[PDB]
Amino acid sequence: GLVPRGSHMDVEKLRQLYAAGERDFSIVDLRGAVLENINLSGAILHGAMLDEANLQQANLSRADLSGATLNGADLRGANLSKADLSDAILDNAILEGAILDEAVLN
Repeated sequence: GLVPRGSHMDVEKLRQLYAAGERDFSIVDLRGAVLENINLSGAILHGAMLDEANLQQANLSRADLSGATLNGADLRGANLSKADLSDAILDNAILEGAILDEAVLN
């Protein structure tokens, strides 16, 4: 039931924790992760590392991604509506087809 930190998180473990009701995935390492199609809506991902992740068609609606790094992440068709992108690094992420409506920016 603990959220693994300080190592690359297993996506299967992420999915199980999320399904168990866990929402706090602050500071997790999901770099290069295959997260295609995943529902992480409402997930706290503050300061998390998602650089280069496959987030194609991911549901990240209302996710707290404040201070998260998403360099080069593949967010094609991803739902970022009402997500918090305060302080996030979206440098070079692909957003074609992504829903940015009401996402929070600075």
